[PDB]
This record gives sequence, C-alpha cells and structure tokens, in this order.
Amino acid sequence: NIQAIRGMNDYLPGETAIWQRIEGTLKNVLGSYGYSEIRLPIVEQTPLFKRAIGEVTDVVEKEMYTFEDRNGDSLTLRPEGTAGCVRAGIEHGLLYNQEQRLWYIGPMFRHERPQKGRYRQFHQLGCEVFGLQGPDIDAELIMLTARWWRALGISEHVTLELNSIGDEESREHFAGLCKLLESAGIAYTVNQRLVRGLDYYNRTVFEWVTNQGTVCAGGRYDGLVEQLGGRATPAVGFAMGLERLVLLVQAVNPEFKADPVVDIYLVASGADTQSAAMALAERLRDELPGVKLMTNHGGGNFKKQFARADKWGARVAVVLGESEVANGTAVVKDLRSGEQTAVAQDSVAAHLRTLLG
Amino acid sequence: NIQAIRGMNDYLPGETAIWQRIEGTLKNVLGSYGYSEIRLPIVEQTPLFKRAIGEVTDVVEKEMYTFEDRNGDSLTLRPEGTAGCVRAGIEHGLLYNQEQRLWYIGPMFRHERPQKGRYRQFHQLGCEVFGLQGPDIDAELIMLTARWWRALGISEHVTLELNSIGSLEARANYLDEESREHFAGLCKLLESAGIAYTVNQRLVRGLDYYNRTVFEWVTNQGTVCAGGRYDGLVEQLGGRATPAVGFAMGLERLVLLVQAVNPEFKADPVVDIYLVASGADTQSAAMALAERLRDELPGVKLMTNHGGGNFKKQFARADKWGARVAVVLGESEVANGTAVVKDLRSGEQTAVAQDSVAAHLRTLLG
Ligand SMILES: Nc1ncnc2c1ncn2[C@@H]1O[C@H](COP(=O)(O)OC(=O)[C@@H](N)Cc2c[nH]c[nH+]2)[C@@H](O)[C@H]1O
Ligand SMILES: Nc1ncnc2c1ncn2[C@@H]1O[C@H](COP(=O)(O)OC(=O)[C@@H](N)Cc2c[nH]c[nH+]2)[C@@H](O)[C@H]1O
Repeated sequence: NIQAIRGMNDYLPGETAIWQRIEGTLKNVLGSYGYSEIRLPIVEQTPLFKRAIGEVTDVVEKEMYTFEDRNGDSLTLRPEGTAGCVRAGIEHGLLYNQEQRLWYIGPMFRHERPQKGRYRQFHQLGCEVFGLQGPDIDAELIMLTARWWRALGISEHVTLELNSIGDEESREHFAGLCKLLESAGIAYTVNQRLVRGLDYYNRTVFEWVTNQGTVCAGGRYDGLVEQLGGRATPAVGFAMGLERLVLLVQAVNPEFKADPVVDIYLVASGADTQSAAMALAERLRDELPGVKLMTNHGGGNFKKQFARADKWGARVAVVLGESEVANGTAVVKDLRSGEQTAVAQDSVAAHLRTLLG
Repeated sequence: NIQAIRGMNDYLPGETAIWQRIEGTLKNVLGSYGYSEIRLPIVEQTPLFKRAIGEVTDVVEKEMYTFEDRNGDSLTLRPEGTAGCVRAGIEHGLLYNQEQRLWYIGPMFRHERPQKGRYRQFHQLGCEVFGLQGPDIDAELIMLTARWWRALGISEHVTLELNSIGSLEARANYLDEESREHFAGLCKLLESAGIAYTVNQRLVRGLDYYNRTVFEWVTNQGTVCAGGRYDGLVEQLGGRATPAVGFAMGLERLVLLVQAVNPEFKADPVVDIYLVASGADTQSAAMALAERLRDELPGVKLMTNHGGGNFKKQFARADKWGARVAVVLGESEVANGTAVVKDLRSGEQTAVAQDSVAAHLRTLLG
C-alpha cells in the first residue's frame, strides 16, 4: 500500500458533508454583496511568487513547491492566491481603470512541518477588490467577514486586530477606517506590532484571530499590480483558512450537523425485479426533485437490504418483490415506525411527499 | 509581466457563472442517487500512478508532472483521480466488505500538447462505486450519465459506445463466458431502459486497470465522459479484492458542448440592486441600509457604490453590473429617513420610508 504525502489530507464522505454546508453559506453571503468568482491556475511561474511575495520571506525562503518543467522553466505550486489573481487581472485586461469585486476558493501548497493547524495542502477562500482606494471598501470587507461569523454562529469567538503599516495620508485613511467600524459596532484592537508575513502590503493590515490562531488574514497592497507589470491600481483583500474555520465551527458549534445522504432506499428482491426497481427509482426521481433515493443492488434478502437502509440513514424504504411487480404496486415502509402500506405506483410519489416533507 | 503556463487556463467572472450553473446541476443529480463527495490530495507518490495506470501507457510514458521532494521522494501531480481514490479507500479502511458510492471534482494535470479539447490543467468530475459486482450497478452509472444529458439538454448529441475486454486470461489468450454473461446482462438492462448503445469491439481504454465493462460517451475532443470496471485494482495497490466500477468526465468538454448545443443556457446576473449614495457623510448610512436590506432580503445580490462618483457615474456603474433597481441616498434622504427606489428598467422612482423599502424591493424583483 502506498500512503498519502505527509501533511496532505483526504476528506472522507462524512466530513465533506459538513464542508459543503459551510462553503454554501460562505458563497451565499458573498453573492449577497455582488462578488464574482474567478478561477486561477494551480501552477504559476516561480518569478511571480519571488517578485510579489518577496525574496526575504519564509514563504519564498523555505516553503514553496518548485520544480523544473520539460522546457527548463521553473514552475511553482501556488502558496497563496493573490499573486495569481493580480497576474490574471493584468494578463486579461481586467484591471486598468476598472473596479473588480472577486473571490476564489481552492488549494494552496506550502512545505511546512505539519502540526494540527498547519498543512502542506490546505484550502483558502479569498477576496480581492481592485479599483477602490479609500477606507470604505476596507470596512466593507471587514463587514463581510463579520456577517460570515454570525452566519456560522462563531461571532463570540473571533477577535479583530488592525493597524496601518503605511504618514499623514495613512493616519487619515486608517482613522477614517476606524471611524466606520465604531459606527457599525465592529469591535477591533489596534495592535501596533501586527505586521503581516508577506512583503506587498501597505496601509490596512488586519487579522481575525481565535483563541493556529489566525482564522482569516488580509490587508491592502496598492502597489502590487505595478510591480508585476501593470498600471497602478489600488487593491485590498483577505484569505481565510477553511481548515481552521471548519474546526472552529465544529468545536464552538457542536450541533452543526449536515444533511444525511439517503432519504429513500429502494429495496427490491425476487426474480427479474431489478429492471422494475431501477425503473421505479428513475420515475420517483423525476417526480420528487431533490430527494436522495438509493437503489439496492447486488441482491441481498430483505433483512439485509433493510439494515443497509439503516446504514445510510434512510427514513422510508420502498419495497418490491414479484407480487408488487405483477399487481402494479409498491410497499411504502416508514422506517421510523414500521407502518407499511401498499400503494399503487402512480400514487407512491405523493405518499412519499407526505412522509418526508 | 508574467504570463500563464501554456495549456493552463484562467476562468474569468463571465464564464465562471456558467461553470457554477452546470456544476450545481451535476451535483444535484448525483445527490438524487445517494452519492457521497470525497476530497483527495492533488499530489500523490509517483509509484501509485506507475503501479495503477501501467508503465507502458502514454500517461506514465509521457504525460505526468513528476518532481523530487526535499527528502528524495518522487511526487506526481495527479493525471487522473481513480488511483488516489482507491489509495485513500485502502489507507482509511473504507472499502473492505463495504459498499461506497462516491464522486469527486477537481483538477487533473497532464503534460500534453494544447488543442481544443486538451489542456494541461483540466478538471474532472468522476464517480467510483466499490463493492458491487454484477452488471446492474454498471447500468445505474450509465443511467446516471443519461439523466445529466437530459438535464443539460445535450441528450441528442452524445452517443454511447460499450464493449467488454474480458479478463487477464482472455486478453492474454488474445470474451470468456463469465464476461459474456455479465456483458449480456448489462446490454439487457440498457435496452429495457431505452438507452441506445453501440457495441464497438475496438474500444479498449487507454489505462490498464480496466476489466469487463468499458464505455465512452462521445460527441460529434470527442469523448466527453469515459469509464469502465476495475475489479482488481484495489488488491494491486495493497488492499483486499473488491469489485469496483466508475467513470470520469471532462468538465471543459461538457461546458463547451452545452454552450454550443444549448446556445442560451444563460447564467445569473451578479448584481440585482445597486446602492447609489452621494452627499456629505452618507457612506456609513449607505453601508448600514445595505446591511439591513441583506438581513431582510435573503439572497438578493446587492452592491454598495464606493469611492464616490456623481449620481450619473453611479447609475452607469449600476448598468455595468446588470442591476434592475437602484436605491439612492443623498443628504436629504438620510435626514428625512427615506431612500429613493428607482426602477432602472423604466426610470420610475418613488421615495419610500426605510422601514418599507425591503417590501418595495420584494415587489419589484420577484
Ligand atoms: N499551512 C497552512 N495551513 C492552514 N492554514 C494556513 C496555512 N498557511 C496559511 N493558512 C491560512 O491562510 C491564512 C492567510 O495566510 P497568510 O500566509 O497569513 O496570508 C495570505 O495568504 C495573503 N494572501 C492574504 C491576502 C489576500 N489578499 C490580500 N491579502 C492564515 O491566517 C491561515 O488561516
Ligand atoms: N488534457 C485534457 N484536457 C481536457 N479533458 C481531458 C484531458 N485529458 C482527458 N480529459 C477528459 O477526461 C476523460 C477521461 O480521460 P482518460 O485519460 O481517457 O481516462 C480517465 O480519466 C479514467 N480515470 C476514467 C475512470 C475513472 N474511474 C474509472 N475510470 C476524457 O474523456 C476527457 O473528457
């Protein structure tokens, strides 16, 4: 058996269920603010990360996954996604004299020693807005994170740190920023030693910390579009570690369940019943949009098939043996109470609607 | 300025909206069959691919992105996802004497020459079912793909090719009665469902782990979805023998095919309401009314103008985003507790009390 590269995790069926609920919530809250999705390559050229994050940084100094391509070109698996974003923005023409409100989700890679919060393949959701300069947009992004925390019920577990690393212009801009948050009741701490670990930020720097600590981090980087070869454009954004979010919800929120995988299990036994079973299932799929129905396969006597229905968390089992098939019926069994009734096939969909919701 | 690696694409805002509409439909139809999502690493050890896919195959021979790790270990960006799936299944204990019906979505990487169907970073959605043997689950998976095509409206544009390549023994003699029975049973299930298929005897797949059922859904770079059975692979990579069947589909080729054959499969506009706001110290009021209307209209796309701009600029910005309605806020509205509601489609603008704006928008949108 081959095993997994250390620090690269698999997310098994039970836990992805939770992952899909939290992502759906996050994308919804981004949708209500009018932010569009951009999808960017996993691999970029190594000079981008060297030129944008900075040469004397732990990321470039010791963390990147770099390798030589079949044409000599060095390629690096992205360690963060902002550089890639700016790059595509410049390349495609999306940023000059334009405003963009964007978000992205995907894997990032860093060769760090794995410990509980830190991984080699980890996933980030991040936002980047281009074209807005003043403190107002920076306050809209902090308002956006605050909403996500309310929505995931973790609000009384995340602290906001802020400060400027720029200066008159930056004293004014940071102050106006601080004024917008007071006037919204967002509680923040000005922490003068909060400099971030990447060298492209300038005025606003912030971090939402829990008590590996930082759950979300971001800031402003007004110069980076020009540095990577484009026209000067103001830009701000952040990225959050979806691994640490998932962990914090699950810990602070215990009663965060997700939807079970099967609702109705199609039990079927007897000679040549399986085409009938699969045909009934396809019809019930047409009739009950968005019902998780699973067709028993590989035989098994009724006792086995009913226990399999219990394994998946089915609430109702539709049964069919030869009799049902010849008589045009289907037996509907409410697995919660045992009450089973024979219904005509034409009427089973309505009988399930009643039993499920 | 740096550019993108040749054969690796960026999907910009306009096209990603189409991409989410097609993926929601696919995931919905998989959920109706009770299929669970699994998430797997993008980099695996190189021997996995060599062992599973086969040494003398074009993927191992000339396509993989391999590189050396800081400890000597050879690592390879995955070129396909089935190997990683079985590896995780065996490593975690999911497959022995169990039934799993899984799916996965993500990037695969192959060093090959850029074409219209072929890229170097591509994305697949694939399904893996473990524990079921007979032809009936193979027929469930071909039924699942047919439903997707009806749902995406591309049904009259994709053809099904099917064939059995038997077992090692029959191949090494070169199906064999057990594979003739299994295949026949499979062809019987599809005819009884009205799924039209072609038995194409030259159809062998390009990976060497497959055994009885082999199939491809082809359009007229051709193959949009491809799969087959692989009853031995779990033991080959270290686990106990378990029957397994699955497929994978090239999401780039699907998105291309829907867009072509279904010209106006249209996506969501990304803003519904634009909040216009000018005048002295209006912006905190503007951002506060925006937050409140978000609580009051769940799932409306509302964007707050920022950076000033005169009303004329701000209304044109509303047009850029496809907003239907603009809610306006000058100094006057702030003091009088109002907000102006302007129906951008007709110009009709009324002043509404801020407590009554949400209801006025509900009426105007849907
Ligand atoms: N290894 C590892 N594991 C888990 N989570 C990890 C992680 N490395 C980072 N993170 C998470 O990501 C956020 C932010 O990471 P930083 O390296 O602190 O900063 C950035 O990536 C910037 N790109 C942010 C940005 C985007 N636009 C502007 N600025 C960590 O806090 C952690 O949760
Ligand atoms: N380069 C490139 N670009 C885009 N789409 C691409 C592509 N290379 C392949 N594809 C898409 O993937 C399917 C299948 O490709 P194959 O290399 O033929 O094989 C497989 O992936 C198997 N893993 C399938 C499987 C999974 N479980 C069981 N069997 C192509 O048809 C094309 O659409």
